[PDB]
Amino acid sequence: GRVRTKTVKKAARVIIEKYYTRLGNDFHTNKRVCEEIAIIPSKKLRNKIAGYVTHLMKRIQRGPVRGISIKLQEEERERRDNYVPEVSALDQEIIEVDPDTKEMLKLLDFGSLSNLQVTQPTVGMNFKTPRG
Amino acid sequence: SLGPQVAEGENVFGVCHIFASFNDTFVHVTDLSGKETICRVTGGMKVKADRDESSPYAAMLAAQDVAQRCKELGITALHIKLRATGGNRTKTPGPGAQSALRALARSGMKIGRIEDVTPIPSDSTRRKGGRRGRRL
Amino acid sequence: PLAKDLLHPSPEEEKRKHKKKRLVQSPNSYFMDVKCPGCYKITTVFSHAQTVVLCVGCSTVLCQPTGGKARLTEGCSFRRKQH
Amino acid sequence: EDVQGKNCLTNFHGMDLTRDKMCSMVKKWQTMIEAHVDVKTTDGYLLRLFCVGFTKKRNNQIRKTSYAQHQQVRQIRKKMMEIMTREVQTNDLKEVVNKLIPDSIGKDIEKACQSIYPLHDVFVRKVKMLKKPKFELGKLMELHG
Amino acid sequence: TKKRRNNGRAKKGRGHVQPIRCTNCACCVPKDKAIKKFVIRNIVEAAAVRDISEVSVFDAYVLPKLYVKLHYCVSCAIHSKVVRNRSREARKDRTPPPRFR
RNA sequence: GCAAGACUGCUAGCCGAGUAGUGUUGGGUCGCGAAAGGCCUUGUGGUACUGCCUGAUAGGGUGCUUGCGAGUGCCCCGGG
RNA sequence: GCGCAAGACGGACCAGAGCGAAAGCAUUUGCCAAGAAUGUUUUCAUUAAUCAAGAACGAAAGUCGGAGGUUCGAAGACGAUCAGAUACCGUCGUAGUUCCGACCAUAAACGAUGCCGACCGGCGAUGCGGCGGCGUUAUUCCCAUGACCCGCCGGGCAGCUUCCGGGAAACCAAAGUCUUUGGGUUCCGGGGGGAGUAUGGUUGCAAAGCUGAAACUUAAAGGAAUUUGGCGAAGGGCACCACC
Ligand SMILES: [Zn+2]
Repeated sequence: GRVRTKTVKKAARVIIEKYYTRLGNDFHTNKRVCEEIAIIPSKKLRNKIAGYVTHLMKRIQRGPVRGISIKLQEEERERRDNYVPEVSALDQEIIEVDPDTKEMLKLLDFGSLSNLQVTQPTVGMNFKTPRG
Repeated sequence: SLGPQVAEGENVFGVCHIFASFNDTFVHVTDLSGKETICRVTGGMKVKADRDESSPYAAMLAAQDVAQRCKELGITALHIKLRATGGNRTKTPGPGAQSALRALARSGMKIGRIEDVTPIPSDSTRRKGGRRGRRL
Repeated sequence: PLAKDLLHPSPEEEKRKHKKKRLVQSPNSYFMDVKCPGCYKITTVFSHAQTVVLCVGCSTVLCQPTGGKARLTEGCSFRRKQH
Repeated sequence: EDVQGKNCLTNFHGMDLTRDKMCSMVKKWQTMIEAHVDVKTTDGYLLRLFCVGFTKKRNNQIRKTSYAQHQQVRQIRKKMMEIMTREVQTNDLKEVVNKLIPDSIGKDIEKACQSIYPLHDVFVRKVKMLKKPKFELGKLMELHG
Repeated sequence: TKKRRNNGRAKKGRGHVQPIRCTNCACCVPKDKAIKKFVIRNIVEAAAVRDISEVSVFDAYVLPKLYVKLHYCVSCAIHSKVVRNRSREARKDRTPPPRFR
């Protein structure tokens, strides 16, 4: 079989993490890049490294990868978790309040609120899976 | 074999009892009463060595022979009465019951109701063997 | 937990516990009254009657013996009394 | 019983149940009630009826035991005996085997045992005869129409 | 030493139960100790059902099932490979083996 | 005697009429339940659905589709 | 396939469910007697706990005398297996297995863990009795009863979890509250073998049961756990110095 070694995989992962804008999907081109920007003591090791780099490009061009962090692929996560919507999902016109917690809230600090309503309780009390 | 019947209007129904054990198969065919039989062919009549009596091939050969004799006589449909050794010995049927039933199905007959008549007891009689059973 | 006010707890815990495991043991039973529409008399019976009780004048039956509290006859009103 | 010519006129001899349902109705975590009676019809025919009843698990039930007390089983069996005794003593053979084609006896058993404990599968497992009287040609002829 | 929390059986306050017999053997084993197996089987196996339904006169004929209960002595059970030995840490798993098909 | 409130049952013109019949496990003040005949305002509007049986569009069983898990379809009268 | 006759047993339902001091107890129904738990604002007032002497019960096997003996089956008779096989296996088969009456008091009679009583964490459940509550059903209204659901109390068979704690550890909510050593009380062990042996006593028709030494010999015999080890142990892979 053809299973890559920790040395080849580690070198390919770190050469993707350091360099990303100087590579591609063509095997011979980024083989020449990997020859130029690194020191590799053999031709066969260089070809194996460039092959795993091409496989890493084919993995990366689909979606996110859980082992490699790329600065061009970074800033997207904080782009998605920085912006906010106009509705805060906490200030509505109706709040689903049970009569039991309504009576609890009346005992707490209040007699009436401007945004609460009372629903009806269920007719049957079943809440657990049948196991005996 | 003969009578005023017609082969197109109706079909002749019989009842076949399949005794399957772990030593031999009894492919028996009776009438609708069950009192009087047509032909009784057993799995030992085909093979010569008794080790092949529990083989499915002997049950297939016996079932094919009794089925060709019965459809030569004029019985077309069969009701299945599968029965194991029974009693206190063994509830599981033998290895030749499936092969015998498939050979009856492929011979050109017809199959009606299927039921099992293994004689399960109401915990009656002490089993064969001692307290420690068979040692091997 | 570790800190429990065993001097005076909430009365739910005394009403929930056994009749002998409280700080001061007290029965959970009470004395009760029976009034019928048919007979114009009032009799005082125990909650756990454990016997057949007849009203004064032999008008109607009033109680039925059970394992626990008695089965009052249907149509009879009651209220708890204390001194 | 007799042949006139080329015809075998038949008569009732017993009722059985198939073994498949007999070992398919029995399940774990449920109980059984069985009753057997020696009742005789309004003619000279004596029957012997066997019955079996099982346990209904409710729809909103979380418990997997579904057992019952012993006195409830005795009361259910007593209801079974008085139902089976009451329903056949006023009738003859034709009416009881006409009733045997549906499960009206089983329906009355499972409807009588409703306030005691629910039952979900009630069937008459077996019918046997013990006493055979003198054969009558006219009764068998009227039994065939 | 003490191998199990119980004694390999299911009696806690009894002292004596009625004995039963093995199926492969004839060994007398107590009822709560023997490894029961209520197997659910039918008449034909996988591929004869098409031939049976082709030869069956009644259309949409439902097939019957065979219900037997099998009782095994533990030596005959292990020799038949229905139960296997487990590790010391994973012995305390009373959950049944998972069924899929 | 004063004074209005919160909740609920039946009916969809009303009186006949909750009278028989049926009904169960134990009862009750007991469920289910239509006319004969008469007087009128001469019959209040909206809204989805309906596999078969028992005992309601409820309750409890149990089906058909392609083998399973899940959709959809299955009161009747008609037309295309 | 239809019937008859005899004896034995009570399958599926049957579960880490119930009762009983223990040995043990499973077809429906009838009769007699007893008992735990629960309920009580009933009754007496310390009647209580453990126990030499003594007493009752006590699986199977074994003995005596009957009736009966279906199946199974010591001893025995053979056939194979094997170098030997009076063993595993297969076919017959006497006592015995079943019931009554009279014996003996032996088990891994084991939870290998004396009885009573106080304290010391949590959680999901199970069986019983009692208490309280939204709802569905025994066809539609009410109440009580049964059947579900939600919780509580008391006794019990258990289960999961925990760095309470203990132990040599396996493990135990008791085997904890133990050097910071004392709640009450009965029996019982001082390295291994000789030896549960010999004599004596007692009991028994008999077999045997209880009580129970000594000379001599020995430097270890053991309990828990760890690591390659070997399995005619199981689960996955490999090799023409293995096979097909
Ligand atoms: Zn075995």
